Amino acid sequence: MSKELLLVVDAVANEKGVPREVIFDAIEAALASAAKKRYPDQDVLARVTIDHKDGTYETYRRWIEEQIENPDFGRIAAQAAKQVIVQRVREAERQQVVDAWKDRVGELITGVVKRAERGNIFVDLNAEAFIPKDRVRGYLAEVRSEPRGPQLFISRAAPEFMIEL
Amino acid sequence: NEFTQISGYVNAFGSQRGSVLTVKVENDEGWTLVEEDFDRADYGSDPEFVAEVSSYLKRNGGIKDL
Amino acid sequence: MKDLLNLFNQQRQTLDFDAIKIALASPDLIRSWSYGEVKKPETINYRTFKPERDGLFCAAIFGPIKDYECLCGKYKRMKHRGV
Amino acid sequence: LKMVKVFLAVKRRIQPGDKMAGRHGNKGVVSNVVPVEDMPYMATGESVDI
Amino acid sequence: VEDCLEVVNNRFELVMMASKRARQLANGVQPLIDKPTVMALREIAARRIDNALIDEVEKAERERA
Amino acid sequence: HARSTGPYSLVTQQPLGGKAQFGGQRFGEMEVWALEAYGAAYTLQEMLTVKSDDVQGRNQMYKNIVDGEHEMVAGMPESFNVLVKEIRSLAIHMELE
Amino acid sequence: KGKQGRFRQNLLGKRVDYSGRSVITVGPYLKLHQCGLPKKMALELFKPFVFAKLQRRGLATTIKAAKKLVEREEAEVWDILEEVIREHPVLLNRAPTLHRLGIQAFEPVLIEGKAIQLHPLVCTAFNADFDGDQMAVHVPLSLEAQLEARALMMSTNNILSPANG
Amino acid sequence: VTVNALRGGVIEQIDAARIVVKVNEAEIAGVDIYNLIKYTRSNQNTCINQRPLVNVGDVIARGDVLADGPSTDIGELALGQNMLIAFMPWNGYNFEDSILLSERVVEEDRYTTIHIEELTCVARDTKLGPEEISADIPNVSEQALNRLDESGVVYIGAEVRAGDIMVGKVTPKGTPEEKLLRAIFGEKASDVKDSSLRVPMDGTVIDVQVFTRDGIEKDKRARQIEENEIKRVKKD
Amino acid sequence: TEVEIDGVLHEYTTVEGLQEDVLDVLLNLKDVAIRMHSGDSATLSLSKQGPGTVTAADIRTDHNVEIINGDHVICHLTKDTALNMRLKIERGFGYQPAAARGRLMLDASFSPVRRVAYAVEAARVEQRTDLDKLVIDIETNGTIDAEEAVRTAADILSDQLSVFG
Amino acid sequence: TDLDKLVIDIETNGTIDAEEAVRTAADILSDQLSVF
Amino acid sequence: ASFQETTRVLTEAAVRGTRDNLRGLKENVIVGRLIPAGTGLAYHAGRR
RNA sequence: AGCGGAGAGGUA
DNA sequence: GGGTATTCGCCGTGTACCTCTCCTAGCCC
Ligand SMILES: [Mg+2]
Repeated sequence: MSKELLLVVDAVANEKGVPREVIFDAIEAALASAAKKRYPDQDVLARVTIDHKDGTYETYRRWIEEQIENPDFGRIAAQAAKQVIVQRVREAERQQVVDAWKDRVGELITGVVKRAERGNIFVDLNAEAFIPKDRVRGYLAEVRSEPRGPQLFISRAAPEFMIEL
Repeated sequence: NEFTQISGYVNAFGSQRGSVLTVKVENDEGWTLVEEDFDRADYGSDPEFVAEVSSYLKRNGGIKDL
Repeated sequence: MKDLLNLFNQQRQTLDFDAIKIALASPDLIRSWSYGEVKKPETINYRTFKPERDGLFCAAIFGPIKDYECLCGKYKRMKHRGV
Repeated sequence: LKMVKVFLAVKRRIQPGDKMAGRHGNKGVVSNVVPVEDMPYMATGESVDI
Repeated sequence: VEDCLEVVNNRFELVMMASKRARQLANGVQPLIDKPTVMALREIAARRIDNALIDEVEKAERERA
Repeated sequence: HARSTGPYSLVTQQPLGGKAQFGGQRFGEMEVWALEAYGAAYTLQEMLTVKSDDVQGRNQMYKNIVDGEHEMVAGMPESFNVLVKEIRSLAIHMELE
Repeated sequence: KGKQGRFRQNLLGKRVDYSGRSVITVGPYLKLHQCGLPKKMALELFKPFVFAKLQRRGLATTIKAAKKLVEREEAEVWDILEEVIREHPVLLNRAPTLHRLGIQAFEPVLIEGKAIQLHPLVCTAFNADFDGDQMAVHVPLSLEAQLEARALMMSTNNILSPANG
Repeated sequence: VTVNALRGGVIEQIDAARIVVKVNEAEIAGVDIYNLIKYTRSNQNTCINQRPLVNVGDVIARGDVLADGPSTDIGELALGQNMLIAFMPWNGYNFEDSILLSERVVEEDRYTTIHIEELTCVARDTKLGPEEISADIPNVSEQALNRLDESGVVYIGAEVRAGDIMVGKVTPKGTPEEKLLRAIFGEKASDVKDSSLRVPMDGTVIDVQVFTRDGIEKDKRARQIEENEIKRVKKD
Repeated sequence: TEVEIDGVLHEYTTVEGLQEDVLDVLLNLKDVAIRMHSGDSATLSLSKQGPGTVTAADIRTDHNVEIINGDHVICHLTKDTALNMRLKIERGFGYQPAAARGRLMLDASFSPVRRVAYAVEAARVEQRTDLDKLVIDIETNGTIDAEEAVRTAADILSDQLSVFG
Repeated sequence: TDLDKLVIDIETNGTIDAEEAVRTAADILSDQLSVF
Repeated sequence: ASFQETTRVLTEAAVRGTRDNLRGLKENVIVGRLIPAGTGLAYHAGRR
C-alpha cells in the first residue's frame, strides 16, 4: 500500500500553501506515537522514514538505533494518531498563515468582508483578518495572538493608508 | 457544519456532527475563547447533558441570557 | 433521531387558559384538523426500514422519521426549514 | 452470528435487612449484627446467637 | 414550630412567608440573626422579620436588578 | 433500588417501572389523596408535572439545581395532550379556552 | 375508560423519579423526627445536589469528572453527601396509603446497611410490620416543597389522629 | 435431586465428579457409573451440588444413597441450621417480628449461599456491518482491559467487580483527516460504537460458553475450548 | 488468609483424585489454628500424594511456626495425585472478611479464645468486710495460654485507661 | 464506620470536680488492673 | 367522567357542549395547575 | 440502542 | 291510555412491588 496513500496526500486542500513535507512529518509522528503506544516502554523517539512521492512505509526506532518496530491494528492507536494528525494539521495551517503573512510583504492588504460583529468585522484575504477601528483596503500590519494560530491585523481607517494613497 | 446559536444564551454557538456537540464561547471581538466537545453516550441521560452544557457555558464566560 | 441544538431552548409554551370547552366536530373542522389523506393500509414495507407513502406510518401526512431529514436525503441541514 | 454466555457465581453473606423465617411461620427481618461480647451468656459461657 | 404557629395564626401563610424568606436568603443576603429554610423559620419565630419587610427587600432586589 | 434520572417512555413522557431499566416508583392515587389532605399545593405540583411529565420542566429544574438559582416554571403534562389527541380522534372537539 | 386506560395509569397516578424503595428494619437509637437511610441509596437520590456541591467546591471542572469521582467512591463524596443530607427532609411513604398519615417527612441519616431504619413510634400510624415490608421514599427538591414537608408533613407535628382526638 | 445405587457392590473407584460401582454376579455385563453434577444454575438462580458420601471399598444394597444432593443430608431433608434461641426483648432490636443475630452466626459462614447468574452477549448482524468480539476498544482504559484475553472475553476464574467489562463487543456505527486515517489503516480506523457486556454483584467466572454459527471462522479460544472438550471426552 | 494451589484455578472447580470439593478444604484450613513465635507473615507448603487422609501435621513447617497435632483431617485422597498447596499466615485481630482486606481468598477469624465464663464467690477472710473472689475459666484452641491472654488483656485495659489524665 | 462514641453525664454534689472524679475513678481502675 | 361511566358523561358533554370552569381539586391535577386548598389558595385569589 | 401486550408464581 | 310484572342489557368489583416465558406463523415447492 504505497500509492493508495499517494492518492490521498496529493489533495490540494492543505498542500496549496505549504507542500506535502509537513504532512509527511505529521504522518511519521502519528505512526511513531502509535508504535510508542503499542510498545510498553515509550521513552525514545521513533523515525518513520517515508521517501518523496513514493510512499515506502517502514518504521524504525532510535534510542543511535537500537531495534526495529512493528505495527498492529491499534484502534486506540488509531484514535491517538487521529488527534495527533489533526493537531499537527492545525499547527501546519497556523504556520502557513503566519509565513504567508510574514514573508510575502508587510504592506497594505486587499480583501472582502465576511463577518461583522458589534463594533468589529472580519476581512477575508484562506486567512482571516481583524478589522480594527482604533471590502476594505486599509494599510495596517501587526503580529499578535500566538495561541490559536497567529493572524494578521489590518484596520479600516489608518494614516498609513492615507499616506500611501 | 455551521455553528448555530442555541437561542438560550447571548454568547453561545453549537455544532452537532455524529452525536457529538461542539460548543464554543466567542469574545465580543469575534475570537473564540474556549471550545470543547461533548458526547451523548457517555452521560446516558438528557438533563445531565443539559446541566453539563449549561455549566460549561456559565463557568466559561456567560455574560447574559438573551 | 438525535438533536441537541433545538433541545436547549425552553419556555416555548405558556399553557395559560381559563376553561375547557368540549363540543361536537363538523366534517369541515375535521378536514381543517388534518394535514393529509391516507389511502393505503401499508405501514412498513418488508425487507427495508422505511415508512410507506400514503399509509398509516407516512412522512407526507404526519412528519419525518429522522430529525431534520427527508426520506430520500436531499436536505440534510438544520438551516432548511419550511421547505 | 455468535453468542457468548458467561456464568458468574456470587457467594453472598448475610446482611441486616434480609428476610429470614422459622419453621412454624414466624417470619422476620434482621435488624442488625451484634458482636459476641454483647450477647447474653449462660452460666457455662455459651453465648446465645438469636 | 410551635412559636412559628404562635406568631401567625394560619399555617399556609407561614409556609408562604418562609418560602419567600428562603428565596431571599438563597440568593445571598445577610440574615436577621445553617440551612436557608431553617434560618428563615428561626427569623420568623424570633419576631424579627415581617411580611412588609420581606416585600420591601423584594422590591429593593427588583429595583437593583 | 433507587434512581435520580433514567429513561423515559415515548407514548407518554413518564419514567419506566421495575428494578430493571432504572424504573421509577409509581406515585399512586392514594398518595395524591394524602398529599391533598395535607394541603400541599407546591409539593403536589412539583411531583406530577415538573419531575415526571414535563419535558422542558425537568431539564429546567435540573439545571436550576446544579446552578444554584431558584426559578421554578411549571407547565402542562404531556399525558394531558395525549388524552386531548385521543379524544379528538373520536370526532369530538376538545379545546383549551 | 377502565383501570388500565390513559386516565388512571398516566394522569392520576404517575411514575416519578428521585425515588426508590427498600425493606425496613427497627431502629431504637433514632429520634421521632429522624430516620435511617442507606449510603448508596442516598447517594443515588441526592446525586444532583452532590454534583452541584462538587462543582461549587472545585474538585471537578466538568460533570464528567465529578461523575467519575462519584463512581470512584472516595471519602470526599461521602463528605459532600453528609453535608448535603443534613437539613434536607425526605418523604417516606407506605405502599398502601389508606391512612391520612401514610406519607411522613423525616430528616435522614447515613447508616452502613442496605435497609431503611425506622423509629418504633412511627410504624403504629403506618400500620407497618417488620417482615418483608417495603416503603417507597421520595425527596422534595424545591424550596417550597421542602418547607411544606418541614411544616405540615413532619412526624413531630402529626401526633393526633385524623379520625378522633 | 440425589442419586441412588440400583445394584449394590464395591465402590472402590470414587471421585468428586463420578462414582464407579462394581456389581456382583447375582445382580448382573458392564458395571454401572454415576456422573454427579457439580455447579450448574437452577430455575431460581441458585446453585445445586451433589457431593458424595460413600467411601472406598464398602458393600451396599439396592436403594442406598451415593451422593447427597442440594439442601440434602445423608438421607434426611435439611433446610436450615441449628442455633441458640432466647425469647426476651433486647433493647428494641427485636421489636415487631424482628430478628437479632450475633457475630458468631456470621463469622462461621452458616448462611452463606451461592448464586449463579446467567449473563449473555449477543452479537447481531446489522445492515451497516456485523458486530465483532474484538478486544481493541477505543475510549476504554487498560484497568478494565487487563482481565480480557486476546479473544475479547474474560478468563475463567477472574475476580470481577460491578461495571467490569467481561465480553468486549464493538459495533460499527458508520474532512481530509478522516480520509487520511482511513487510508493509513486497514478500513478499521474509526466509526465504531462501544457496546459491551458489563456486570450489573461481584464474583468469580466459573464457565464461559461460546456458541457459534456455521460459515463463521472460529476464534482461537473457541478452538482451545474445543480441544479441551475433545480431550475431556477422550479421557473419560 | 490465602491458599495458592497449582491445579485449582478457582474455588468452584473439581480436582482429580480428591474426594471432597475445594470449599471443604478451605473450611478445613479455616478450622485449624497456627501458633507463630516471631514474624508478621509466613508461608507453609504441603506435599502429599497417594491414597490416605491428609492431616494438619503433614505440612512442612518452620522452626518458629508451631502447628497443633491436628486430629481433624483436611481432605481425603484416593488416586495417586500429588497435592502441592501453598498457604500464607498473617497477623491481625477481630474478624476480617475476604472482600475488605488463580489466587484464592479465604476468610480469617483472628480469635484464639472460644468462650469465657466467670462467677463471683465469697471468701471467708478476717478483714473489714466481706471480700469476694472470682474465677475465670478460659477455653482456647491451644494457640494461646491462659496467662499471657489475661496479661495482654490487662495491657489493653491499661492502654485504654491512659487517656484520662 | 463502626465506631462507638461514649458520653458520660456526671452530677457531683460540689465537693470535688467532675473531671477530677473521672480522673480518680480511672486511677482507681488502673491500680486495680495493675495489681492483677 | 373520572371514576365511572366515562362514555355517558363524555357523550353528554359532547351533546350539551358544557364548559368546565376548573373549580375543583381533581381537575387541577388533570390540567396541571395548583391545588385550590392550603398553600394554593393565594394563587387562585390572585388569579381571579 | 431506547418506547409493550398477554400468561404464571411470590410478598406486604 | 295506564298501573304493575318480568326482562334484556350496562356497568362496576383494593394498592404497591419482585421473578420467569412468549409473542402472526403458513405454504407449495
Ligand atoms: Mg408484614
